[PDB]
Amino acid sequence: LVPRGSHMLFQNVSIAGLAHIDAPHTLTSKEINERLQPTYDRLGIKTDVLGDVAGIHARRLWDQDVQASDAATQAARKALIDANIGIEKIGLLINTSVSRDYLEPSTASIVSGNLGVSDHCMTFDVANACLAFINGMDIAARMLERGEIDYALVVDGETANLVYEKTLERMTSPDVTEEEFRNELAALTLGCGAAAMVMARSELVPDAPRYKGGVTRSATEWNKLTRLLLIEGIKLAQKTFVAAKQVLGWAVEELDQFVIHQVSRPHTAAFVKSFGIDPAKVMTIFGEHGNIGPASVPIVLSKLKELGRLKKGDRIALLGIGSGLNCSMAEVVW
Amino acid sequence: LVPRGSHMLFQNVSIAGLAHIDAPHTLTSKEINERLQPTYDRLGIKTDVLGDVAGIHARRLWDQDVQASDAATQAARKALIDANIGIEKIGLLINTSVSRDYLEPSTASIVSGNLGVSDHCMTFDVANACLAFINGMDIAARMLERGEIDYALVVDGETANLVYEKTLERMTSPDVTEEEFRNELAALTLGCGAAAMVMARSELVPDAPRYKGGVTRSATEWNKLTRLLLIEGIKLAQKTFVAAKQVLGWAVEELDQFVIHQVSRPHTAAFVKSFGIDPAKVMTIFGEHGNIGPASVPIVLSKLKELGRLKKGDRIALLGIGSGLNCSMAEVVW
Ligand SMILES: C/C=C/C/C=C/CCC(=O)[C@@H](O)CC(N)=O
Ligand SMILES: C/C=C/C/C=C/CCC(=O)[C@@H](O)CC(N)=O
Ligand SMILES: [Mn+2]
Ligand SMILES: [Mn+2]
Ligand SMILES: [Mn+2]
Ligand SMILES: [Mn+2]
Ligand SMILES: [Xe]
Ligand SMILES: [Xe]
Ligand SMILES: [Xe]
Ligand SMILES: [Xe]
Repeated sequence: LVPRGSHMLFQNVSIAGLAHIDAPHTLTSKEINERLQPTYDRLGIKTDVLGDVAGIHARRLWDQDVQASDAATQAARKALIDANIGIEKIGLLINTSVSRDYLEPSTASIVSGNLGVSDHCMTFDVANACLAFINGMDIAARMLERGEIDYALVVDGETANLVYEKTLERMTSPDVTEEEFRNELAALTLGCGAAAMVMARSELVPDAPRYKGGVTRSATEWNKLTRLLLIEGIKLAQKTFVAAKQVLGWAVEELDQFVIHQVSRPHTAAFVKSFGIDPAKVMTIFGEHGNIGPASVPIVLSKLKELGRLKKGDRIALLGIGSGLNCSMAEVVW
Repeated sequence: LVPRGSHMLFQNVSIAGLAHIDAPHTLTSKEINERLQPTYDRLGIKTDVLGDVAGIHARRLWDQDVQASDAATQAARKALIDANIGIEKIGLLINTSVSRDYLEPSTASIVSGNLGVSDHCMTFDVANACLAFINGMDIAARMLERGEIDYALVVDGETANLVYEKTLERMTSPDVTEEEFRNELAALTLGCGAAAMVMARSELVPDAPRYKGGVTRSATEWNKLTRLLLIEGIKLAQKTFVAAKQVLGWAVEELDQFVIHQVSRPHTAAFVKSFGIDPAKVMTIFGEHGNIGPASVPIVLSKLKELGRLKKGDRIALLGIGSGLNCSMAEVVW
């Protein structure tokens, strides 16, 4: 009768498989600047905003015209192998990427068709900026927990190639301001990549990592969004951390890893300081891969696994602040 | 221990409120043709494809530059009034429209900000072509059923104005084929409008309509998709109807209303004939409103309510065939 935080946690949802794809083509910030230099000089800016402001030394791009669905498909094939199961076991496939093939059909239906899902497989896309992979995990988790399905795929492929092309062109244009130039530099922190996760009812995969679920808080009053964005973002994260304490029983020091979506080096710096987090428990790929949007979290989790910096029983925080503003925080126990 | 179809149905999820918005501006197919006539003649086509092929006499457009989020917001305000509850009760807001304000943030976060949702309110978009409102209902239903929330908004605003403008321009172009002209005529069956639904835990709204849930089947092998589309669509719907029999206990004759997404008059005709459905139990707005995409189903349900052609105990089938291909069928008991 009496509600407790732990009541809303999932008891029988696990991570059966997990994979990521690193996009092959390394584009250094060194090169981008060589191309921007006549516009840096021309604008009188001695600031390497990319290398030691945003703190990005390189990002990965695709080598060819890879569609979001292609990248998600490749990651999904890898995750199925990791889980050691055939596509026929999948009852749900959710796509969570920002990158999108078409207006319709859903990117999820395209990935599903590529993989050869059965006619029982439910598919749809979830869109929520940088937090959507966590949303997709949670949505799949509720179907698993309820027993509507036994296995689910959550996939996310991101391509920034066209953005980089369109963006590099507008910033080397003659009639471009220092405002625009700055307003567009942000696109140049984005990276390509993909990730997929197979989730399953725990009894089908004894001893697999457990997904407990998590909490979300929002500040949609700020959906219009600068230092203001960092300040409101941190304030939202503070209140989300209170919710996490109330549901997950989180204390910053009892967590073993923080898998955090990253916007820039100084953003992550401000967050880590605000919460008193030990920076050693925060793996970062932003410096060499840039911001891979909603794929960032599972890619980092996947890299931790393969490295392999994870041990059974480890408490792993998954979190991010997304446009909205929204903030989500969820726990995996390895 | 032993699974039964009825087990996966929701027992404590109801529809607390429901509203629709009719877009104000009537554009008759008469007018569109007056503008297309020099291209009909020029192409030697005596075929009024719109009026007595697709069977659309008129569709509604917006009078001004209405964004999806604006239309969804207006419908949501109306649904809250219908449910007699303040926005502060809402723990989840899902947007399901095809029309989309920006790449980010989600359209849902924009609507939420407009309405003034509390910081506890979770938001995200679901994208799945014409079936997404049903997906959003189901996603909200699982959170309600589980007790994670007490009230949810599912909203959907559609705007076709720009499509109609871009489309009318390409079909009155000199160098346009009869193929292209036909390949684009389809955009001219789309209409504008909006709908929103407040869902709630049944005990909070005794005697409100009950949402039971439903089933989905897919044929993602056909995600590339003509008479072929109709044939595969009907075949998919046949198998989805078997699933509905197995879960919902559906027999065509025991249903009181069929709320069906509509692509065109001959499409709906073929469907109704294939299933032996009494056409009198199928309200249609396509002739005067066109195809409002994923908003079509809740708009028709909302019009049935206000008319009011619904009585307590009525078994109401919600269904559609969407790009993917996917097909979903769910039941509401009024
Ligand atoms: C630590 C403070 C964070 C400020 C918030 C920035 C928004 C981040 C982005 O714009 C993208 O990286 C992802 C997103 N918005 O969902
Ligand atoms: C009855 C047979 C239906 C054929 C399927 C057509 C696809 C319909 C559409 O293209 C849109 O109206 C909605 C959608 N695809 O989700
Ligand atoms: Mn290369
Ligand atoms: Mn373990
Ligand atoms: Mn008008
Ligand atoms: Mn009743
Ligand atoms: Xe895993
Ligand atoms: Xe945290
Ligand atoms: Xe209702
Ligand atoms: Xe049906």
